[PDB]
Amino acid sequence: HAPHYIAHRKGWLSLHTGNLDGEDHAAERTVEDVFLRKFMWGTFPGCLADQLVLKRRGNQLEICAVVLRQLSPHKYYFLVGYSETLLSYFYKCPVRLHLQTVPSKVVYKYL
Amino acid sequence: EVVIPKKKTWDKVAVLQALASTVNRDTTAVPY
Amino acid sequence: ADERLRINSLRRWRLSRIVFRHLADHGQLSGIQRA
Amino acid sequence: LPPRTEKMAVDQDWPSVYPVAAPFKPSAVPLPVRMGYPVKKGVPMAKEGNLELLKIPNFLHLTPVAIKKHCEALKDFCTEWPAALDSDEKCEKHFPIEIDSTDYVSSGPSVRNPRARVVVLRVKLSSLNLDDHAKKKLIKLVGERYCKTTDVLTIKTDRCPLRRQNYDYAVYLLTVLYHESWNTEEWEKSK
Amino acid sequence: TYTEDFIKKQIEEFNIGKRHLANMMGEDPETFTQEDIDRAIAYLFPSGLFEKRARPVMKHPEQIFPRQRAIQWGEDGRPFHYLFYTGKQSYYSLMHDVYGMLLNLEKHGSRWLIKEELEEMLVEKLSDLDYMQFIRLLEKLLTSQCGAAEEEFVQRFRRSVTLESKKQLIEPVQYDEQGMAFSKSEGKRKTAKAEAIVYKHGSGRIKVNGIDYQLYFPITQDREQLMFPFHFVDRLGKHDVTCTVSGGGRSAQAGAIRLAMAKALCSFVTEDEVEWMRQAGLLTTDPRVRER
Amino acid sequence: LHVDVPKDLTKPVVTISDEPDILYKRLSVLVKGHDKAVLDSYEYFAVLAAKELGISIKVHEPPRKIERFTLRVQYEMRTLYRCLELEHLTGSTADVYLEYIQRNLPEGVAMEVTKTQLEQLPEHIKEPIW
Amino acid sequence: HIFLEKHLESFPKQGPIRHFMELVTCGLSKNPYLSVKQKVEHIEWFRNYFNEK
RNA sequence: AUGAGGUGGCAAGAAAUGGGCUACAUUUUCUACCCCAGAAAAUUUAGC
Ligand SMILES: [Mg+2]
Repeated sequence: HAPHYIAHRKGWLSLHTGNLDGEDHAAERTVEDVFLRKFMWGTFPGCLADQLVLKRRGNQLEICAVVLRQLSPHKYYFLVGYSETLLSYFYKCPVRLHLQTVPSKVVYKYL
Repeated sequence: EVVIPKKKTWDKVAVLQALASTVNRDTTAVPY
Repeated sequence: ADERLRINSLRRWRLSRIVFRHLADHGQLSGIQRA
Repeated sequence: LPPRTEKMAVDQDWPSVYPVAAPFKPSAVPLPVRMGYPVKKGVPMAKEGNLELLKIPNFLHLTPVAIKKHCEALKDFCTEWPAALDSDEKCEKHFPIEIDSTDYVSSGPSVRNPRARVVVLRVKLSSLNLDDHAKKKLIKLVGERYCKTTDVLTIKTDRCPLRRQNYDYAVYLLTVLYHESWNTEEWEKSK
Repeated sequence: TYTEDFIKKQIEEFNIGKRHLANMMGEDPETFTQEDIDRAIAYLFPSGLFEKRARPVMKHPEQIFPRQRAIQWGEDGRPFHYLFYTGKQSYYSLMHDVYGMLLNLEKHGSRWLIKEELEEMLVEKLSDLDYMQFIRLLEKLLTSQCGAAEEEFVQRFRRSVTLESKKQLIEPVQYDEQGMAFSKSEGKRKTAKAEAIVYKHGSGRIKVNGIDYQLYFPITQDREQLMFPFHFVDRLGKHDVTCTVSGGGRSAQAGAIRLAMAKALCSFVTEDEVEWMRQAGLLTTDPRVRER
Repeated sequence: LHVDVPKDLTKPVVTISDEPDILYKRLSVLVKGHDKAVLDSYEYFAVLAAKELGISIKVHEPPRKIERFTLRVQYEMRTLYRCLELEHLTGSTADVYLEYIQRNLPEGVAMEVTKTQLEQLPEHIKEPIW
Repeated sequence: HIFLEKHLESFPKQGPIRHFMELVTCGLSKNPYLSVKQKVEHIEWFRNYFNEK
């Protein structure tokens, strides 16, 4: 999908209240998302089948990522623990991970 | 006559504990 | 700083435009759609 | 290994599966929900691996059954509105002063919102023990804070950092305003 | 490609999921319906996507999964249709039936279906010339004294159309406390917004924001704009109007008032007069606004 | 659980203090979100919960706003609103209801709750100073 | 936070510093972002600055 | 000495062309009102 379907067919990956009228810290949330996407893609190399989904409820930061089934499950658990703890101590908030493994990348069409 | 009722105070986690006490364990799932 | 303010008395996303576009165009900036 | 929805009975207790807000798990949701614009001679994408269904802020953890069970257990925490106050008409009678205060729910690491310190006190001047001179003096002291149509005086306090301090300041302002309206200075003689 | 077993499994899964959703939402599974499915899936999975297709949907499997697996012969290999070897058995069978009907007859608002609709109904691709030929045969059948059966056969091939005069909304007539009948309406012109009330009986008094019109509108052009609706239908001095306008300038306000008052006056005139007012351009909102 | 059930449950402690509680005339809850369906589901949830908690609630929809800006590439923000006005609820009922509906506040939905407390005149204002 | 004129006692009581500092403390009393301690330290800095001058 | 100082000087002139800023009025200007009053005095360049 092209960008002009962001509110028609595509959704939003990151979800937070910052950008709303009156709400503040949209830039801070943007920087948080940028660092967080970089770190997830650097900590699970070749595992992420699809982009993340960064949801926020108060302090909570739910990283709903979609990964593959190529790497061993013990390494998934080790990395999940590591990344949660490091991100919680980096953002000073209760970060959490919700991996969804898929047998392979879910193709939609071909371009 | 306006009878103002008395404040009910509950510890910081009462509502969460009540909500949890509403919900039973899931039999068909592995532990959380 | 404060000293400078005192003597004076005595007298949206913080990203580059393109980096905004990539995040905005990929749906990575919440609520920012294209008209 | 096979998804656990095959083991879920058709009369199982749903709230136990999703006690709280949780992401979409196609291996846990026993529904054949499909989401997506189909391709030519195609179908909306299945749930397994569907990013779009995972991007929705789902309400699976809040179902009518779950909501009723939760509200049945939360009834213990509630008091009762004094039955004497049947409507507004007695409500501005017995309790004239109305203090409006705002709270904000955002999402982020910091709870501080600078707009929560504002406090708005509203009182109808007819409820204040004022004579003609005192009412005149009060009205033309306050100026635009008093609305002639509604007989309501509105003091908005936001000077202090906290909200308790602004509430105290509003009460103090009203106090001094009453006392200085009920006082006749020397210049008051030459109306 | 989807096998029949796949669709069967999807049907069973859909039934189980329907019962699961009914259990989730607290309704009885037996009476749980597809509209209930749509409402429940919308609630549980909220979606603001404009494309209704893009929004999450739970449907009966066959409604999505298409099928065009028409087998034309059996195990022995004998085709089912006697016109099979033409390659266009459906089209030529239809032509044969039409020719037979024409032979029988000789012994004794709407449009023609488009080419693609005939394709869809026949489930066969056809060129343009053969569609012309079929339409010529249909017209020939129409010309002859076609009977009720032949009229129905033709009506199978003629679609419908609509008009744009019944879509004109005539507001209802209300009654005030005094028992006077009236009708209310709204109009818009640029940033000006007008809300008008037209009384059935009156003396030609128009009150704009509580002010007489000749005082509210010094410029003769605006007074002519206000005059146009009643003069067109010859009801000057027969109605009282009370209108409230806000925003815009003098001319935008006059145009908005004219539109609102015409839309209110539509209630007290004949349908012919409503159509004439529409054709005069009186009941149409002007979409011309300042551009960026 | 079909046989294996908890025998007894430790209910949370709710002590009836001796102080008088705050009284609220009105409690207006303005929720702002980027999606209308999310706000509709939240409206359903909040209204239902208010009904089983006995609180009188009315719902209306303040007009939406759009912020357009350009970098030409023209981007848009839509803010949709839902206003839940609760009436005639005490301090504790309001407190518990607000805790519940704020813990169940979905993604991208910010909340503005205005509480209209009821108070009596200070004793300094019942009579003038002599 | 509202009545900070008791920190102006050591300053001129009727000259133009009284004007300047009374208006300064009027400004400080309308500041919701500062605590009392910072306001007092700021008033003390003006105390110093005028005393060297 | 590409460091730190001091003593004097330096503060331009002329065109042809390119661009830019101001005032340019009687269908105008000043006052009251926001429109029924009183006093003044040739090439081009875009655009639908
Ligand atoms: Mg020089």
